Amino acid sequence: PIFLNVLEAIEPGVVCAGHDNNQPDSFAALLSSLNELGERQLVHVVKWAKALPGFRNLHVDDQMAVIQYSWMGLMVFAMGWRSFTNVNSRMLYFAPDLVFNEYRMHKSRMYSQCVRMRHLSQEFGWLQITPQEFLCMKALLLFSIIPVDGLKNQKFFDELRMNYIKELDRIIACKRKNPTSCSRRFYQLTKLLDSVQPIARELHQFTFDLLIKSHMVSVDFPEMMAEIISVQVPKILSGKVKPIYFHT
Ligand SMILES: N[C@@H](Cc1cc(I)c(Oc2ccc(O)c(I)c2)c(I)c1)C(=O)O
Ligand SMILES: N[C@@H](Cc1cc(I)c(Oc2ccc(O)c(I)c2)c(I)c1)C(=O)O
Ligand SMILES: C[C@]12CCC(=O)C[C@@H]1CC[C@@H]1[C@@H]2CC[C@]2(C)[C@@H](O)CC[C@@H]12
Repeated sequence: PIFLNVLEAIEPGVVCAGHDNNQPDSFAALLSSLNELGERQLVHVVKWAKALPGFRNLHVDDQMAVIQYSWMGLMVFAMGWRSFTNVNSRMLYFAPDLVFNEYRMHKSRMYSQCVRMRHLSQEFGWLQITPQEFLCMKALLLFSIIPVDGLKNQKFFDELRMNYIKELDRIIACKRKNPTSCSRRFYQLTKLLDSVQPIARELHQFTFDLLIKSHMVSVDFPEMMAEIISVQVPKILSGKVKPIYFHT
């Protein structure tokens, strides 16, 4: 189908972080690389979003809003996928040049968060998530977080989102044969998507605090990276911007 072709086509390619694996794994060096990777990934996310069906129909302000609020969840989701299809979730495959092993997970001073990220990665396994489900779920994540007071034009966003959820449906009901597994599959996926929010929330908090102490730990934050984390992220940690959960 058309929709499925677009998603597969606009799917971003490999992206390096530019990490110098020749230097010892120090906290400053590791995170500074993750921020750079984030900055770079942000560029591919914006283009990816613009090329998304119906995205260019939202108010220009909302387009930048939804992107600045869910960039974390998206990247984290895609990261788990790579880790799953690249190294069987054994390690966090952030980038071909920035892979995290047990040691690095500790050195990054955010081991626990990595554990959850890996749990998310492994999820792609037991749930036998197909490439089609992944693409659709990831896109649906773009419309998974907005301000409590709605966007510039909620009416459209609600319909755009609704139209993306129906896609997930068609996808889910494009191979099934029974009414049981089909209705259950939707439950499993919607749950998987919701499990992403909690993780992104911890990373949002961590990066925020890291930015504030950036100069005290010698960690560098790219331009756009520091501008979003100091303006958009705070809105989420303060409760002004909240994620959209399928379940309670
Ligand atoms: N020119 C591109 C799209 C493109 C459009 C815009 I407005 C951009 O501005 C920013 C700057 C910082 C941010 O955090 C965000 I989100 C967006 C960028 I960077 C790229 C294309 O045509 O694919
Ligand atoms: N289901 C179709 C693709 C299809 C996907 C989506 I997201 C749609 O949502 C809207 C709604 C209002 C808009 O202005 C725009 I632009 C898109 C529609 I309408 C159709 C296919 O598979 O060919
Ligand atoms: C989104 C990124 C970078 C892109 C990716 O593959 C997932 C990964 C998850 C951890 C993020 C990192 C970007 C930089 C952050 C936000 C650090 O400041 C702390 C947590 C890091």
